[PDB]
Amino acid sequence: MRNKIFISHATPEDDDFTRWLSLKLIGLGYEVWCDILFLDKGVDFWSTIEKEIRENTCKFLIVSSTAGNKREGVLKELAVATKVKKHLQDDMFIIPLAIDENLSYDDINIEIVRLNAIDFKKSWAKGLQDLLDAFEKQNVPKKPPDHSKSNLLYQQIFLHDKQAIEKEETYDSNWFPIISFPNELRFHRYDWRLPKQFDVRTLAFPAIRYKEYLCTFAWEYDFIHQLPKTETYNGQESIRISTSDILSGRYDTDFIRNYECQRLIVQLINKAFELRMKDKNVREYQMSKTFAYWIEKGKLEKDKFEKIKLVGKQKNKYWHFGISAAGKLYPSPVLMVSSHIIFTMDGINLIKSKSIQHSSRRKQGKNWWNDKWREKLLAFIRFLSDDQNAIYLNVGSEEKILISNKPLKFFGKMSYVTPSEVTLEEESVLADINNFEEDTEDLDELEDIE
Amino acid sequence: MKELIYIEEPSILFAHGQKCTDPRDGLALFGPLNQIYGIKSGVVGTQKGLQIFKSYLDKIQKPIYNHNNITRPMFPGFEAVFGCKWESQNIVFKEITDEEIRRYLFNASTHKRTYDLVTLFNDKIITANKNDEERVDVWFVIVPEEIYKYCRPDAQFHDQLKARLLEHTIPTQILRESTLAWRDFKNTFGAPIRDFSKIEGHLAWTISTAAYYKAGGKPWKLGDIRPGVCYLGLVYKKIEKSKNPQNACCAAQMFLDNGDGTVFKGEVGPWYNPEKGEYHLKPKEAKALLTQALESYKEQNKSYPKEVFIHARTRFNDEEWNAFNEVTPKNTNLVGVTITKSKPLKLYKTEGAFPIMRGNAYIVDEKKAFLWTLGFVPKLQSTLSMEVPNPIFIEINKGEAEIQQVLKDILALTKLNYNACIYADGEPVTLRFANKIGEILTASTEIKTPPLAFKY
Repeated sequence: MRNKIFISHATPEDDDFTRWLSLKLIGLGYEVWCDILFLDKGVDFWSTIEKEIRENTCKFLIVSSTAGNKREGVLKELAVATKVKKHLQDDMFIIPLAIDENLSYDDINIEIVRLNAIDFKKSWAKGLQDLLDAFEKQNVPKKPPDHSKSNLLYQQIFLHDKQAIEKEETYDSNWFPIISFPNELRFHRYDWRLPKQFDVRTLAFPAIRYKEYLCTFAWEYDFIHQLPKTETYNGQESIRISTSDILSGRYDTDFIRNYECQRLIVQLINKAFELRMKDKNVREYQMSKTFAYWIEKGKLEKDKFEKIKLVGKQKNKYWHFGISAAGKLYPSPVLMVSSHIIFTMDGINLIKSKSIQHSSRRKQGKNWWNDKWREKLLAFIRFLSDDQNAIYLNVGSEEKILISNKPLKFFGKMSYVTPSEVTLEEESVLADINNFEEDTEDLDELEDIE
Repeated sequence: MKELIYIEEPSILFAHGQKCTDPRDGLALFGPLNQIYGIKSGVVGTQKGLQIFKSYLDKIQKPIYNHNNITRPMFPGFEAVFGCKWESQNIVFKEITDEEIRRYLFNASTHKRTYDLVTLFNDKIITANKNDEERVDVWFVIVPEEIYKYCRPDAQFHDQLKARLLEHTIPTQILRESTLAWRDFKNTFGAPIRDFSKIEGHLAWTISTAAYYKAGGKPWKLGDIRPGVCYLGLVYKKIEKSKNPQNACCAAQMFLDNGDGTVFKGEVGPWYNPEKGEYHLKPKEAKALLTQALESYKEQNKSYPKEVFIHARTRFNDEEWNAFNEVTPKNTNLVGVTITKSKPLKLYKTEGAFPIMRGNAYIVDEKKAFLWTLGFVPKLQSTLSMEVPNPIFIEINKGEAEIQQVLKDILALTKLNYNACIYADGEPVTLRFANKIGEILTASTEIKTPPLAFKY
C-alpha cells in the first residue's frame, strides 16, 4: 500500500543475491531500495535507512543467511521493521528469504522463526515467482516493466569504476628504428666469377643471389677476402642505386621495380643481423624460419644485466630470455624484435625435445607481465648494443647499418586506472581457463599460428 | 611518436531491446533475445554419466559463485537467466551401457577407435530421434572421461560427430563428466584433476549458454549493426589424406547481425600451393560458391547481399576477384580483407604489470591496420590475453572500404560467439572455428551439405 519495495542484506558478504534480486525487481517495474544501488555514499546512512524503512516502503524482505543472522546492522534494521509492522497491522511486512542452505530454524531470529518464509535456495526463479504472486495477492504497487532502468542502473553502479578513462599515455614497442643506411646498394655482374652452384648466403658479408647478378651493400673489391679471381672485376659494369632513392620508392626502372627492391633490402637486413649476432657472445637457437639469440649461464654478473634476470632457475631447469629480429621498410625502416624463452639443463645443451620447450614456455611466461617483458627486452637490446645508443650491423668494410636502441614510442589517447595486485590467483586459473570444455585441440592451436 | 586510436566497445543486443557489452551480465539481467518454451533435453551416456547429468541439472538452478566474481560473474540459475525449464524430469535418456563401450575399446588404432565410437554415438542418436515422436531439443552426448582420455593427444570426436549429425541435420552438444563433476575426479593424492572451484560459475555459464544456443534459441546479437549489411567470410583447409597435395577444401560462412552463421560447403579443388602457402580458388568453383551464398541470402531476406567480406589469413589473386565481381551485381560493394595475427607489434606499457587494453587500433595506411583484441579489459579488471597481447593485423586485400568501418565491424563480429560465454575472443568468429569447421568438412567431404545454420 506504500510507495516502493525495500530489501536489506548483509552487504559485506552476500552481494550477489542482493544484486540479482534488485536488478530483477527493478526490471519488472518494482521500485527497489537497497544499499547496493547507493554506492559511493553513506555518512549518516543509518538515519536514511531508518527513515525509508519508517515512511518510504511497503516491503522489507530480508536475507536469512548465516552472515546476516547476527550482523548488528541487519539486527537493528530488522528491529525497526518490527516496530513498523507493529504500527501497521500488515503481518506480511517482513519476508525472510532463505537463500542459505545451512541455516536451520534454531539459529534463526526469534521474531523471524514464526514468520512464513519464501524459499529461494531451491532456485532463484521459483522464489522470484513466489514473491511476485505474493506481491500480487496483497496488491503490491507495480510499474510496467522497463529494463532500460535496469540497464542504466547496472552500468552506473557496478560499471562506473571499471571503464576506460580519457587521458593520454605512451607505451613501448619492439619496433626499433634504423638510424642510417649505407650510401648505396650495388648489383655486381660477377657472371663467370661467381659460380651458380655455390650457396651465396654462406658468404661472410650479406650477399643474396638475384638472377645472374649479386646484390650487396659491400664493394666490388671488398669481397676478395674469401673468394678469388674477382680482382679482375671492374666498377663500371656494377650498378649502384642510392639507398635513400631505392627505399623512398621514387626509383623505378625496367631492370628492377620498387616492389622486389624492398624485399631484397629486407632480406639483406635480416642476413646482416644474423651475421652480426655471431660475435656478440650470445648463443643461437634454430626456429621455423628465423633464429633466436640468448645468454648462456655464467656469462654475466650472476646472470643479471642492470638488475634484470635474463637467465633464471625454475624447478630442475634454467630459462633464458632471447630475441629474434626481422626487418621491414614500408612503415618507415624498422626492425621487429620478437621475445622468446629458451630452456636449458644448466647453461648448455638445450633440451632436444622441443615439445617440452614450447609446452613449458607458457608456464614460464605465465608469471611474467608487462614489466617483466619490457624490462627484459630492453635489457637484452642494451646488452647487444656496442656504442652508447646504437647497434652496428656490418654489411661492408666501410658501410654499416645503425639500429637505434630506443624503440618507437606509440601513445594512445585512452587510458585506465590500474587496480591492485589481482593477478595472484589468475595464473592458477588460466591453466584451467582453456579447460572449460577441454575439447579444443591444444596442440593444433599452437600449430595454427603458422 | 605514432598515433593510436581507440574504438568504443560494440554493444550486443539482448531481450526486451536491451544492449550491453558483457554477454553474461546481459543474459543474467534480461535473458536471451528470443525465449523458448523449455529444453526437452535428450542425453546419451553411461548410467553413472546420467547421474552426473542429473546432478549438474540440479546444481544449475541453485546459484553458483566464482572465487572472485568480478572477472567471472555469478550464475543466477537456469530459469533465472533464461526464463525456461530444463531439468531431470523432461529427459529422454538412451541406454549406452558401458558393455558395448568396453567391446569397442578393444581396438588399438586411435583413428579407428574414435571413428567407431563416433559411429556408435551417431547411430544411437539417429535411432532415438527417428524411432519415436519425442522431440528432443538438444542431444547432450556425454563422453566418458576414459574414452576421450585414451583417444586424445581424424582423432577429435567433436568435429566428426558434428559432421555426421549435420549430415543427419540434427543438433547436438558434446560434454564430459569431468567438465561436469570435476569434484568427483581426483589424482593419486586426492587433488582435483582440474580445479574448477574458482571458475565453477563461469563453467556453468558457458555450459548453459551452449545448451541454450543448441536448442534453436539465439542468446544475443549485435545491437548496433549497419542497416542491410551481411558479412560473408571464408575458410580453407588442406586435405592431407589425398596423395596429391594441391587439392583443398573451402567453405563460406555467412554471418548476419544475428550471429548464427550459415556454412556453405565448397567442392574439393586444387588450391593448396606448397610454394607460397596461400590458397586461391579456381574461378569456376569460386563463382559457384559465391552464387550459392548470394542466392541463400536472397532467399533468406528477399534481397541481394551487400558485403561478401571474405576474411582469411591468406591472399586472393586477380582471377578470383574478377570472378567474384562478375558474380556480384552492379549495386553491391565487394571487399576482400586479409586478417592475420602473426605480425609482432607488442606494445608494452611504460610502467606496471597490466598490459594494454583490448580495442586499441594502429592505422598503417588506408588498407592495413593493427587491432588489439586481447589484453586488459576495463570492465573485467583483468586480461583476456594470458601474456602481453599481440594484435591482429587486418589488411583490405581488395575492394574499397573505410578502414575504421571494417575495424569496428570486425571487433563487433569477434564479440559474437555462442559456444563459449566469454566477454570476447581475440580471433574473429568467422575464423574462431576455422580449424574446427575445416576438420568438420574433411570429416564428411563427399556428403552434399545444404545451407544450414552454425548450430549443426
